[PDB]
Parts: sequence; C-alpha cells; structure tokens
Amino acid sequence: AFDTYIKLDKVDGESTDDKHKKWIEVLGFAWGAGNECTMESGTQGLNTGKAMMSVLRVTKWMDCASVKLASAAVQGQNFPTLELEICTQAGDKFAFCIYKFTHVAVSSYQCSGATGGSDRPQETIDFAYKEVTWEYVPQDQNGKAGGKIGPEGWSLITNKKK
Amino acid sequence: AFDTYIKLDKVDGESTDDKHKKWIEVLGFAWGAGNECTMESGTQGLNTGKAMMSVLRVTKWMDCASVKLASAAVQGQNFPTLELEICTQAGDKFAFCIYKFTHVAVSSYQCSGATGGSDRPQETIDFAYKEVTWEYVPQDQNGKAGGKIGPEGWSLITNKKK
Amino acid sequence: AFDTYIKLDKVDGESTDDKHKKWIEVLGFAWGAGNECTMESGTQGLNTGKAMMSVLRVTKWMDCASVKLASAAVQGQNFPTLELEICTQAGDKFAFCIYKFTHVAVSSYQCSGATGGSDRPQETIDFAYKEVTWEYVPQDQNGKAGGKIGPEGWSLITNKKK
Amino acid sequence: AFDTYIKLDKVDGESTDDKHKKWIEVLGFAWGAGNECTMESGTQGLNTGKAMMSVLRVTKWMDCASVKLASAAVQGQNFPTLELEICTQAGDKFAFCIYKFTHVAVSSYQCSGATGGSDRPQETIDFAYKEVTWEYVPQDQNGKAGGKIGPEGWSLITNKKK
Amino acid sequence: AFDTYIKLDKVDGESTDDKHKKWIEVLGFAWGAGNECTMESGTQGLNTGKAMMSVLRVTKWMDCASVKLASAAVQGQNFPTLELEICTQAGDKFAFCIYKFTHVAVSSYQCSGATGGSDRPQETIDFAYKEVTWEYVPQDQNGKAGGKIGPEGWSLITNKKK
Amino acid sequence: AFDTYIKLDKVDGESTDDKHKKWIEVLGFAWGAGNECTMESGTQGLNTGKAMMSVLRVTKWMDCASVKLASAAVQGQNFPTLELEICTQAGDKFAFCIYKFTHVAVSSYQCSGATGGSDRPQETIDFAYKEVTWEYVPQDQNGKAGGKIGPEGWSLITNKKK
Repeated sequence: AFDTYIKLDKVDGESTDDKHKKWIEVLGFAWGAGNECTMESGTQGLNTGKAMMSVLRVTKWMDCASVKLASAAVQGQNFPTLELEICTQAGDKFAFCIYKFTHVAVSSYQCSGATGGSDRPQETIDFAYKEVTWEYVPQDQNGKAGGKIGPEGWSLITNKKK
Repeated sequence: AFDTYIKLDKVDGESTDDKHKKWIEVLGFAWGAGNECTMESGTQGLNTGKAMMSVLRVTKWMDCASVKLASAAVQGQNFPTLELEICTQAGDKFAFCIYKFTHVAVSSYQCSGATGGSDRPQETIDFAYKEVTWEYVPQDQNGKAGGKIGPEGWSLITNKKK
Repeated sequence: AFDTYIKLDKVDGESTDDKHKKWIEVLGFAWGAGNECTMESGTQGLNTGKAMMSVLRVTKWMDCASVKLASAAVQGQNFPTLELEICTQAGDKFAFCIYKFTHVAVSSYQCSGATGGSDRPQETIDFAYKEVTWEYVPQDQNGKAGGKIGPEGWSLITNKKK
Repeated sequence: AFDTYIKLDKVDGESTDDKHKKWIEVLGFAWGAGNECTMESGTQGLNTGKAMMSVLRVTKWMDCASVKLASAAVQGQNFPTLELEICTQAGDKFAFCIYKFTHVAVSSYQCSGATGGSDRPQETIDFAYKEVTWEYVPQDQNGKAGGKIGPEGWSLITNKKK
Repeated sequence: AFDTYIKLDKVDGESTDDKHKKWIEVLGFAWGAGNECTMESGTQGLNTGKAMMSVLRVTKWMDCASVKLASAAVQGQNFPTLELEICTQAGDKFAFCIYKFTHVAVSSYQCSGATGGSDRPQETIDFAYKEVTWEYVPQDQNGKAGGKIGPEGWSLITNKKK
Repeated sequence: AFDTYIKLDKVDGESTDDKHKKWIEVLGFAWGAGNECTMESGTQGLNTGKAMMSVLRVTKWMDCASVKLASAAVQGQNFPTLELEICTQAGDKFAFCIYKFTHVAVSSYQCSGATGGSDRPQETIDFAYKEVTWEYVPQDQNGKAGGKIGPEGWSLITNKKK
C-alpha cells in the first residue's frame, strides 16, 4: 500500500518495479504549504497575505543514490526536476498522486545507523525547490482508476498559480 | 461512532453515505474559542476583555479534494461557507452537531505519507474563517433524536453573537 | 468511583442520577491554589506574599450544555455560581467533596473529535471565577458517611478567607 | 514497602496504623538540596558558594486534611513543625528515615481527578520551610533495626548546620 | 546486519572479525550535511549559500579504546584519519559504505552505566573533523557485491568537493 | 553484570562484597568530558580551545551514607578522594574500570520516594571535583583478566594531562 518512488535527473536510484526502473524507493515524504491568514478579529476582509511552501522531507534507506545525495548537499547542486510518485499496492499499481518539482536542490542530507537490528541504515533528505504540481487520481472500487484531478501547482518565482 | 463530514462550496470530496454525497470524509476536527479572562486577583469585576476563536484543524486522507485544498492554500482562496457535521453511527445517522463557518480560507495544508503500513497518506488542514455557529442535537435513548439546541455562534467582523 | 458532576445557573446538562438531575456529567477537574512563598535563604520570616488561585479545568463529552458553553466563551457570560461535586460510587452516592464558585465565567472552550473509536467528542473547559469553597466529607468504613469537614474557602475580591 | 506518613501541627490526617494515628498517608515525597559548585576550570579552590534547599513535594489522596491544606495555601498559614516519616513494610514497621521541618508553610496546593478509574482524587502539595533534619536508620538482615545515623540538618535562617 | 566498525590511527579497539582486527566495534553513527538553502519565496535563483557538515556521533560499549578516547577529549588530540565502515551481515561481509575522515578530533566523550541489566556501560563519542568521503557499494541479489559508487566527499579547509 | 561501587573518605556506605566492604552500592554513574571544537568551516587548524569536564551523576538507594551525603551538600564539604569502580559480574569480580577523583564535593543531593511499589527510596547525587583518572581493564574470554590500560586523566587546576 502507498508505495512511494522519487526521480532525479541523472541520479539512478535502486528501484526495480516495471514502471519505476532505477528510481529511488522512498518510505515517507511529508510536505506542506499554506498562507499567512491570521485569526485577526479586527479586520473586515480575510487577509491571506503571502503564500508559502515547505521543503519536502524524504525518508529512505541507503542505496546507490546516497553518495550523489551526499555530494549534492555540500555541492549546492541544482536539479531541473524532481518527480514524486505514490502508487497503489492493489488495482493497477498506478500513481494516484503525482508530484512535480522544478529547480530542485538538496538542502540537507542526514545519515544514521540503527546498529544491529533493522537492516539498512536510514537517511533523511530535505529537498528545496522553486516550483511544483499536485495531480491526484481516484480509483474505481472495481479496482481500476478514474479520471485525473486537474494538475495544479504554484511557483515561488512568480507567486502565481500552476 | 462519531462519523465526521465536511462541506466546501464547489469542492467535491469523496463521501458516499446517503446524507453526505461527495462530501469530504474527515477523522478529527479540533476547534476552540475563549476570551481573555485573567485570574486577576486585584480587579473587582471579572473583566472578560476580548473574544477569541481558533482555526479549525481537519484531519483526513488524500482524496479528490486534496488538489483543490492544496491550491486553496497558496491561492488564498475564499469560500463562502464551510459546514462541519458529525453524525451518529447508530440511531438514525443524524448530525448531533452541526457547525457552520462563513467566509472560510485554507490557512495551511500539510501532507505526509506513512510509507508502508496504514493505507492512504494523511493530510492536516487548517481552516481560517470569519463567522460560525454551533448547533447540537440530543438523542433519545430510544434510538431516535430529540429537540435541537438553539443554533448560536459569533462573528469576528462584528464581535457580536450569532 | 469518584463520579463528578457540575452545576451552572440556568444551563441544563444531561445527567440522570437522582441527586444530580440535568447536571453536567464531568470526567476530570484539575484545580489549584498556592502562594508566592520563596525558598528565600536570606529572609528571617517566611514571607508568603500574595495568594493565588487557578482556573478550574473541566473535561467532559459533548452534551446539551456544549452550545451554551460555546456561547459563554465568546460572550464573556457571567454566572453567579458554579457548583462542583464528586460523589462516591459505593456507600451512599454522597458528595465527599463539594466545591463552590461564585462569579464564574468560561475563559476558554475547546473542542475535538477522536474520529472513529471512542464515542462522543470531547471538550475541555476553563472556568474563571472570583470566589470558592472546599468542603470535604469522610466516609465510614461501615459504608456510611461521617462528619463534614468545615467548609472553607477564599475570595479574590477581598483577599480574605472563606 | 516504604510506607510514608507526614505530620502537621493541629491538622488531623486519616492514617490508621498504630504508630501513625490520624497522620496523613502519603505516596511520594521528592526533596533536594545542594550548593552552587561550578565545574569552574579556572579557580584553584572548589568554591561551594551558597547553600540551597528545595521545597518538599508531597503526593497523596484527598482526605480530611485536604480542606486545611487548601486553606493553608491561600492563607499563608504558618506551622511550627512538619515531620516526614518513611516506615518499613517488613521488619518492625519502624521509620528508617525521619525528616523534620521547622517553620513550615504550604506554598502550593493542587487538585485533580482521574474521572472514572482509580479511586480517590489526587493532590500534590508543596511545603516551604526554614529548617530541617535527616536522620536515617539501617535494618538488620535479621529483621530488626540497627543504630541510628546521626540526626543532621541545616537552617536557612543561619546558614549553619543542624 | 549492518555491522559497523571504526578505525583510529594508533588507537587499538577490540574487534575480532578477520577484516577488522583490533578495530573499534560500534553500534550507531549518525552523521549529516547540508547547505543553507532557504525557501526564499522572493529570490530568482536558488541561493545555496554555504556548505555545511555535522559531527559524527558514535555509539559503542566500553572497550580498550575508552581510555584513549577519554584522554583524546580533554587533550584536544589530533588524528590524521578516521575510517568508518559498515559491513554486510550476509553476502561477503564486505563494506557497502566506506566513510573516511581526515584531521579528526574527539570533541566530546560521554560515559554512562545502566547499573544492573544490559551488560557493558555505554559511551557516546563526537568526532570533529576537516575532510571526509562517502563511498558506497551495491550488492548483487546473488549474494555478491557490485561496482563501487564513485568515492566523493568534501573539505572544510577549501570549501571544494572531494 | 556491571556492578558499580563508589568510595568516599570517612563515609561508610553499606556494601557487603569482599572487595568493597562498607562501600556505597551504586546503580548508574553517567559522566562526560570534551572540548570546544567547532565545525568551524573557515579556520585552517582544528582549534580545540578549552577542555572540559562534567559532574559525575550517581544513582543509588538510601543507605547509611544518605545523611552524610545530605549534610555534605549544604555543608559544601570537601573530600580528598572519590573512587568509582565497576566490577564484572562473572570472571573474577574484578574492576574493569577504575575511576579516581581528587578534591571532590557534593554539588547536589536529591531525594524521592516511589511510594508503594519498588522498595527503597532513590537518591541522585552530583559530585563536583578537581581531578580524575580513567583506567580500564580488558577481560580474557577465558574468564580471567588482561593487561591494564594505561591510567590516564586530567586536572582542572593545571589544564594538563594525568
């Protein structure tokens, strides 16, 4: 259920499934946005102010991407595009949620090792970006998919939509 | 027990039950209000000062509303009306508590994915607003409902009741 | 054991037991007082300074009082009298502790809903006040009650006892 | 094991055991002292500076002392003497630790009620003081007691020993 | 699984396995790097700013290295090289991750003892450094290893790569 | 396993084992040292700066030493020597780690009592000092001991080694 993959330009991960070959296998993502809307209690309009977005926080094991992720950090390396993709365990293994970032960087890379229990050390990566898109897809109780829900998004270079 | 649904103007969720078609299915809500009454210990009257209210914090899975919720955030999108509704599992599936917000915005949208366990990622949404109403309904031990308890509320535009 | 009820002037709760009809059924109360006695280590006398008291923090389910409690908050509504009462499960269901507040307000009302597990949402209410009284009653191991322990208390309008 | 009792001048608690009639039965005490000795790393001598002591934090159920404890708080009531006593479950139910405070006050009284589970609400009391004494007594593996370990202590009025 | 060893110049640990004789056996490592990339939302470029790296936090039992580690701390002792190495439990016990630090110091040494349960006290060591290298190696599902992933790294003396 | 004893000059504890008669039996110790080595990222050398050490935090039950420990606190009492010693459960009950402090004080004494469960109240003592030594001893898998690992240490009066 909710198997998550993520793609970086010229950065081979280790995945194996048909639709995500050499992608990076990821556990959790965590991501957020929201504006500066106060509870005011004195102003007539709402007053949304400015828009804002959060880094994406990826969790995953060590793989073949580690070293590049490690270097990316201290290198301030610019990527054109990061694609996040969560795909259904059942149904048709399709992506019911397709995220898309543009102008991405690794803002932090962390590493740590349980020691003697769970296999594979675990890393946590923070991906800073400029632009992004949501895209969601429902699933027919009959197993199959349904219509895709209008790909929308936002840009921190323009402070406009999509 | 305590099944919670929530409605937004022109924002189809995914619900299915008769009374809440295409509504957004929600787990928890959390909401609060209260004034600035100090323990003083020097003033003769009570001294309630100003009134205040909190954002509503919704919890729910990803659905078809996600993308719109996502966009709403960075878009500062204004909605006329948000209706919250908690409905009894037994009895007559009626709403024993009907909340009503007027002039609503999404102040924050957060996203996160367990990775490989529970199904469906989970989002947490903060809804800023201008006005609102409580409304509660008791339930007859004989299963059925009882009289509705006077719909009351408050406005941050007037700082008056109802 | 330790069943707690609480009464507000013209504010029907939902209780049912003989001695507390239409009272508000409550789970926890939490309450505190104490003065500003420092560990000094330089002054000869003790130096109690000023007296102080805390809000009472009530916990309970949603009931018929909710809406009034909700309104009370933003309304800064003044009540003459709040009576707290904890009554023995065994023995004679009598109140072994009788609290009494005078000039009460709701300083905050909070709401929240588990989602799908425990029944009934849960609210937490903070009651600000001016005056109050303890009153305790022992219980005879023979089941029955014993003498009542001198009703005492204090006032924040006078900073005197009882 | 480690049954704790505590005595206040003209303040009947509820205890029953032979050696502690009408004393107040207590669960935990928590107490501390220590000076202002820094890790310096620049000064030749140690440099203990000033001496200091902590309030005693008592935990216990509601009893017949509650009301007096409650009043003591807001009243800044001065007591001459508080005796703490921890007594062995086995052996001879003797006190292997005898604490003694002089010039005591209640600096805070807190109250709280679980609601519906454990019996008896629980209060936490902070006792401010001027002077105090330790006294400890070993126990013969043969069940019986041993010699008492020199009653020592300290005073915050003199900043001298015993 | 994920057995971790670490080597210091002229500092015999206690390990025993063929490939890591007299090395120091370690449980967890924890390590991190990342730059100062803000979510900006006003600047056109990304703006990675400066690069930065974290201390390495080692966890291990007391061994023969303890005393030297202890002395290193207060001595500010400079080492040329610290090699970290995590080796597969299965396959060929090879190191699928080879870390390499240059110009290392012990910035802190901590000690602590459970008391009576787990064997061996536990120490936590922080290793400050100047330079370092990642190096990772995949593993053939057929048990054996695969190609090594380009040894990269970074230097805080140059603020350049590798 | 890892049985810990500690000795103070003219301060009889309660221990019983042959090698530690009347010593104080202790559960945990916790102790630390380390210098002020920054991650700099601008300076060429390492830059260890100053050396520093932590108090030793002892945990133990109440015994015959309590009262003296209690008095030591408020008395700022100077001891010449504190010896810490952790001894193997198996093998030959020898001390595989011998700590030695010189010019010791009790900087804090804390007390607390579970109430009715675990036997014996528990105290936590902080020992401030001037000087100290590590000393470790390996153990032959054949049960017996091995060579002792050079007794080293440090002084806060000189800021030199051993």
